[PDB]
Amino acid sequence: KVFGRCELAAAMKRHGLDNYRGYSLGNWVCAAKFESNFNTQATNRNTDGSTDYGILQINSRWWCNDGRTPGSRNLCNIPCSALLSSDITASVNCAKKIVSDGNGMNAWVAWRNRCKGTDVQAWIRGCRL
Repeated sequence: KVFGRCELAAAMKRHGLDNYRGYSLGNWVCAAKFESNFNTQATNRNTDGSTDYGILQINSRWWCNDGRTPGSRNLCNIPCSALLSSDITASVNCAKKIVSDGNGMNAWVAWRNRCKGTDVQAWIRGCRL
């Protein structure tokens, strides 16, 4: 599924991401835009054999198990395919564990590179939340 900006903002809010661990809703919508461009089915292979999955591009080396990644830790305890669902629940539950890991949202390079320090509130303006 390709989410529209406001539709995603609404869904992440309902799933409790607004201000979770100190990050306002806009950070999350911004990270999804530059990570996957709002697509639940995006995937990306890396040089180390891992793959990034779904709307928040969660990596198979530390977080989910895809059965083909050397060094897998599966810290969210979930199959990587559950993160490609049109329902963002599994991705949100795992994102919550990743951000509690001590490095906040720096876990997402696109957030780091394109959202951190900008007016992330731009991402939720115009939406009826």
